[PDB]
Amino acid sequence: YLSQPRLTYKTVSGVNGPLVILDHVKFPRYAEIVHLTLPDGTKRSGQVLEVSGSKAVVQVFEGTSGIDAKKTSCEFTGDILRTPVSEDMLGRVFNGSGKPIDRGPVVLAEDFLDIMGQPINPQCRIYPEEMIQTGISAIDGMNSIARGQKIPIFSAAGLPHNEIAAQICRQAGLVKKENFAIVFAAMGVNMETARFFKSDFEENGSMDNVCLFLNLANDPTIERIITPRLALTTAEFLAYQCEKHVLVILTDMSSYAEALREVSAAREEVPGRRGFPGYMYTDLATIYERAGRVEGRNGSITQIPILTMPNDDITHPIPDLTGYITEGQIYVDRQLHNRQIYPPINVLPSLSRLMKSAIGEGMTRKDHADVSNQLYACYAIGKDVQAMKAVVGEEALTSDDLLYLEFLQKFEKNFITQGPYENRTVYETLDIGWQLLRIFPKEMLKRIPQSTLSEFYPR
Amino acid sequence: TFGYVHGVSGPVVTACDMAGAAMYELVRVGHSELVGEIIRLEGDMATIQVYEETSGVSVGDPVLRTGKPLSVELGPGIMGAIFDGIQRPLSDISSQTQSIYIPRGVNVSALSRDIKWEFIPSKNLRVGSHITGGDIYGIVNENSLIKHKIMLPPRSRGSVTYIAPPGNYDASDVVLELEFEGVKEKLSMVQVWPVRQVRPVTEKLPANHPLLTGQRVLDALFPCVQGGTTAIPGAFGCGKTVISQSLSKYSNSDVIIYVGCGERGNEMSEVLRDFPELTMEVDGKVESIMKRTALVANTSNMPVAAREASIYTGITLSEYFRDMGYHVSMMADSTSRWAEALREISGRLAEMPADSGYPAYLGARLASFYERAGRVKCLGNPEREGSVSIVGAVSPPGGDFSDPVTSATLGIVQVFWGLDKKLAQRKHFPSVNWLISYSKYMRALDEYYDKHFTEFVPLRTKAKEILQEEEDLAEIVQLVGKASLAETDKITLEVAKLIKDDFLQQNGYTPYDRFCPFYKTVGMLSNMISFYDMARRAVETTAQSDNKITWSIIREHMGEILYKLSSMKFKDPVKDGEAKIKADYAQLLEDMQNAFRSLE
Amino acid sequence: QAAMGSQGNLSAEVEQATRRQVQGMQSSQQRNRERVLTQLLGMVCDVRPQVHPNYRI
Repeated sequence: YLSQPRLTYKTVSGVNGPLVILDHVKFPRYAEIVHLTLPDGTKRSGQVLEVSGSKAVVQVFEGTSGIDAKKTSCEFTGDILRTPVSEDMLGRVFNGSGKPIDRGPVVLAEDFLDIMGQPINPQCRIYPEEMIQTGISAIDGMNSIARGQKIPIFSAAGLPHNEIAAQICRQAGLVKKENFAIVFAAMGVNMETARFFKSDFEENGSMDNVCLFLNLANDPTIERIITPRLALTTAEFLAYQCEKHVLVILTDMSSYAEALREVSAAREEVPGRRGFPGYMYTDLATIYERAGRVEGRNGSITQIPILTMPNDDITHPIPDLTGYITEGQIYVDRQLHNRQIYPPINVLPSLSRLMKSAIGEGMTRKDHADVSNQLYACYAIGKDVQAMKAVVGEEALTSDDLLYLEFLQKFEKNFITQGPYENRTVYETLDIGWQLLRIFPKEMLKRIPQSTLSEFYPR
Repeated sequence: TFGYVHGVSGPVVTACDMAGAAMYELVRVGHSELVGEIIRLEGDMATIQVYEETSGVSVGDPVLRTGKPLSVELGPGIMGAIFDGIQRPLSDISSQTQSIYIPRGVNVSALSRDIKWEFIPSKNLRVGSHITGGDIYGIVNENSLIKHKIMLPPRSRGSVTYIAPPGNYDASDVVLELEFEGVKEKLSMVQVWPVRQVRPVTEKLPANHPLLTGQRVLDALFPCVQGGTTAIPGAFGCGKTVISQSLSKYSNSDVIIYVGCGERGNEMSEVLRDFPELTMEVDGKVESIMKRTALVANTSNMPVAAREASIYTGITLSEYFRDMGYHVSMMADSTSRWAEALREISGRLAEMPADSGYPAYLGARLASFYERAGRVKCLGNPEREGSVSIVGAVSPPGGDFSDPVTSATLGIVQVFWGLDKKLAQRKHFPSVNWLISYSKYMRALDEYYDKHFTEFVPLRTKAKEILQEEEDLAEIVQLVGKASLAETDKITLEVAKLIKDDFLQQNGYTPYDRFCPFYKTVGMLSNMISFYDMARRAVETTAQSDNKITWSIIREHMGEILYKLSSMKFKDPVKDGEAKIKADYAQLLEDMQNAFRSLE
Repeated sequence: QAAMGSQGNLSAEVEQATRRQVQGMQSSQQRNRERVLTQLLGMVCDVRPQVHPNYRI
């Protein structure tokens, strides 16, 4: 606590777009939170971005319209933005500023954390082990998410990245061969989609384990920047202090990146590559890397950042800088979507670098690794045979080629195509895999050891 | 020694009343003592770049000026510790706080001052004797492997006025006192050296002694030399673990330094978890690798100054032991991660970008990095010698070689151990591409090889010729099926396979193949090439008419010889001594020549 | 009709559990209500004036 009376200033040097420049401010802090009172009694929030002597420069969260240089007062809190956190806030819905928008009370805090936090000391970081099943076969039997990795979903604009994200929140959980929570943050979301998330989470009973942050497209752009920090700040409290596993989903990081560029312009910084700040790399790492396991504690944080690829070009700095510091990718395609496949996830370009540790005896099932590798080869071959068929015709194909075409057609129809309300656990996903693999005789399943085939292949 | 904060514009803090400050000096800003550096100066004001978050810094906060620029603290206790890129012990921060986070403004001394080290003077020095820079005046006994030699700091000299007696001293005591021109300097066991400065040596020598790694491939065909510089691609599927473990476990170097630059959190954990579990036989005892290793850990979310400085912190630690007469092998986990950190700082400073957005001086910084490696004659009267090798990895976005960072690196390093992912998918390890990889030290090592082994050089020449021809024949085989093909080409194809299978391929998870001594590597290749020549002669000298030798005849006739050649890799050096393995290889050579002799 | 009833009666059961939880909170906070209030009044009554730490004169 400070127990120091706050100072309120009526001295304003000028106002320039989103910024208000104050004067005669006593020992101002950088990143200090202040509150403005306009002549009409309207209150606004803001944050100090520059303090050059007594000339404090504050960015106003809301619009600066209506602010004068004679009557507007600025109340200083004497501190920076610290988020009230508790276990009870799980099951609540908040806006970007951390305020409730679910008609519930303000959070009754157990502590206050600096939302910027600190990096996790690498000496106490534990390599990812067990798996967190998502319920979506395309990313459980092919590229599973290890309990501690960070694997993004890259999508083009217009693809159902928000519907999949909502499905993961409803279905995700532990393998279960009470301590699992999901923190969901949507940045720059439009009103129709924001309603979708809120209503879909409430109706299906999942809300008890979801902490939802909604930053709407028409909300202040600076609030969009702290939104993912508040989500992770909660995740760190829940995960590391309350000994539980937290799945954090950061939706539309591309909208975050645009908000970050806006803040950079407010500081009159010269834009870097493709208009983005030269520090975009470390800023994404600052958010992304606040995850993983820690020594001596049973909690964990995983992340599934979701990013829209501008112009569907994976080379763009946003997916490029993200992927360069994440472990593999899910990758949602367009061809599968136009073919009316849901989920439209393309297994050939996807990768989960930690899958080798996520799956196996004692974590999922003995045959997990073998089924995945054989299915991947079979799908890749089926696509190759399909390309051949288009040139040589059906009569030019042999029996083995026909089996690969049968697999290809049934793989997409049975294994990848799921529906938004069918929850397929890791064991059902593997059983579906075997149903497709039993299309082939044993001798064609070259990537599955004979011991595995004898145990699982028949029946 | 204090100034005051005048203002904050983000990560940049302007100080006032800071007239007595040098550029690239160090400051501790605010009541949390935030680490930063002074870049621009004007009047009695200074512009400070703060590495950590500046939230909460007030106008009027104190700024503590530290006279030394970014420097590495060097002394006993350096071994076995894991450091941040700016030399902050992570194993002490996590253990003195009971936290999982690195505290903001954390201030833990690089070397603990609560350890009473066993120090033995040289026993050759006396009060009144003359000592110069680089001289060794006593040794600290750290562990069973590495003796930590205490040197007089460079750029210091004079007459010795006090020598501490043998005993237990910590890093805060006074061990040696010397007076130069009436000025008395009190030295402890710890010296400080600016990280951007190159530690002086008496002379820089040519690198002639091989780096004796345990792999048959990446040695016989693509040698590295102590003091040399190489590059290794770093891709998920390349199998880089094989080189890291083989180099750190069994190398003939004395000290291993592993440098992270700014990798994924989980990747840093994998290195930190694997390394402590690695062991090697030394004097017949199994010792932990961490007793002769030092590691610098930096994740992608570490302060950019540390990620950029990490690479120079590592090599400064490397040179420190180089000056002791040790052979040091440093691996930079990803120099692409470093280059990214460097570009970020240039961006923050609003410098004009050059090639692909990188700073104009990218090449100059890389060139001066690698130039610091090499075999040297050390400073100090002990007339000792040592070396630093660099085996830094490159991982450009997209896997392309057009990125200035990989292109510049390849124009600097003399050896490239190009790895591939296709080989890993085929389960062929180590995953060496062969056609892309090269070594430019082959000439430098010709003196060593001629002196000690003689036949090695023509063997490696023939081996590369066979492998290249196998590739050259690929189009002929594809269009022919080995039907309309010369018998001499069939020898090349099938023998090249033998080489690829039972020589260049090595299985490090087997106890007999963990490490292949060079004498075994050259033994294996000698017999395979001798077979090649005998098979070529058997066909060529009989290929005229009437009664000719073909590969089908050779293969069927002496199949036991081809088997014995394949079996050669199973000669376990731990149980079968040098004389026994050579004796068995000699027997195969004789049996082999006689097998062909029976055909003529 | 049975489905609407059964967990519908459980809606009263939802209400039944809710009332019990509120009563619990009311009982718990009473046990030391005066102690928490007393400490708060002490903290506000003790002013502890201080000059800003960056004052330099």
